[PDB]
Amino acid sequence: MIKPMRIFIGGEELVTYTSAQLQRTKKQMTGSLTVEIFLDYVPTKPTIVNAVRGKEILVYIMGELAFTGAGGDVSVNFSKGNGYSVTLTARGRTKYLIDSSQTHPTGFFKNTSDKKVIETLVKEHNVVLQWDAEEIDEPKVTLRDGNRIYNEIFERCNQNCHFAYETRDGKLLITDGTNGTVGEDIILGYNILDFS
Amino acid sequence: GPCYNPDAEYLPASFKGFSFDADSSDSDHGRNGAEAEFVFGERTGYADLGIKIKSYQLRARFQTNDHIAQTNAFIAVLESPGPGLLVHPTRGTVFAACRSARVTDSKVDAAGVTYVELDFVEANSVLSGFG
Repeated sequence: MIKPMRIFIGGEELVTYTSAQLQRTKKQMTGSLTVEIFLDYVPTKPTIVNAVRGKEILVYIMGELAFTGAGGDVSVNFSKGNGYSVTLTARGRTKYLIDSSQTHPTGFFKNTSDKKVIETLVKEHNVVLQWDAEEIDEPKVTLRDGNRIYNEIFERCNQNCHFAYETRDGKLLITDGTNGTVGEDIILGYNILDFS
Repeated sequence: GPCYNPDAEYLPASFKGFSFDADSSDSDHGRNGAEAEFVFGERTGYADLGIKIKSYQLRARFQTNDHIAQTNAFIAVLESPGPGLLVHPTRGTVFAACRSARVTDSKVDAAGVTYVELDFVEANSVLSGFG
């Protein structure tokens, strides 16, 4: 079977998704799922809706996890001729770190390490941290008042080289090197549909 | 009818002063509007938006020992700058502007005749400025 995906908003194995795009990246903290559902409407019978705006999903790609984190939005469209589509979007579980606002009481970490300041800037929204780089010590860590849970981390992992992104399980990976795991030797003339 | 005199009922065609003999006469009248198709609805709307611009199409023939000179003169007239007065054989006098004029002229297949397919558009004057 060519079958790659099987999405679960909670257990409901999507069988109507008319299209899909799943993006993962190291340049950022999250990903971006984008499903397209049909959602018919018969204007006499009863109809049911799903107002998820937050109901959690995953995308098992080719019998293996690819994403983990319809939180993004619901975008029910309309038209006369090809209408009644529903674009669902779903960022990564490491999102509230992106759209929140730090609410730690003190604001002044003293004699701490970047790992610790990152553990307390995350465990306010239950995002287990996959620390796999090192422990750097720093005397003064004052967080700008309510800056953003993601700006502060990015600042604290850029002045000591540490890539900050998200894995397939739903965790925050703060690494310093690679994920190992070598693979296919793409050769020109063998599988590249296109290159640039 | 049985005693229908054609050339006493069709007007001799001419554009911008130059007269010629026409072989066909068409028009493209109309009335343009929108079309509403509300979703999930057994009802439809329509909104009249104006007048569709008129266009005329003719076919002129030249079958004379000097058809080449006549066709050259007619080409020189049709390429004159600005719209001019047209006598449509079945619509009378209008103000049109030539938009295309194909000149078919073969030799080893039909020598002697030259055909011109003409395409005019109702060109009404304006008043420079913002009218």
